[PDB]
Amino acid sequence: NFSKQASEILNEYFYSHLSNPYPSEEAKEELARKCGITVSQVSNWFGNKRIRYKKNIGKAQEEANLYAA
Amino acid sequence: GRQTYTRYQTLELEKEFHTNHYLTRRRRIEMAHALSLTERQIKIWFQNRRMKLKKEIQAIKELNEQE
DNA sequence: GTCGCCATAAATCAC
DNA sequence: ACGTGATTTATGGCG
Repeated sequence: NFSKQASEILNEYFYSHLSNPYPSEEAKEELARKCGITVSQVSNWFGNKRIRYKKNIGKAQEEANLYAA
Repeated sequence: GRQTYTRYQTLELEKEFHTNHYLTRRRRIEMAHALSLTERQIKIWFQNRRMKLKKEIQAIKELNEQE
């Protein structure tokens, strides 16, 4: 499990890029340095997030409200 | 949907990968018949395994620079 | 026409 | 049991 601040950064990025939740290699490199994690860890998070977030719409909507920045 | 490979199939593929990272058309035919996997499955398995190797070496390279 | 690399989806593992 | 991060099968684009 990642730090509360690393998960915070990742969700803020995801919910503000919902129309195209595919960060470029440079955006993944910048996210990793910010979170203190690896590019492959950022890659796995986005992959898991894109498929899972849409399984519970009500929960996705609550996170969009919460992670709104 | 995706079929998970048996402990025996994985082991045998892993043993051939160590000997050879790339397969010939002939060797791919041999393993397809022996393991009961299509030539397509054997092809994709080796491709994914090569990607796994590139990943693992990078992880170790990251740690070797961190020191 | 074939095969390898790449990023990604989807299922499943491991704790 | 189920959530999370990681890993294992499988696809399509393109050189």
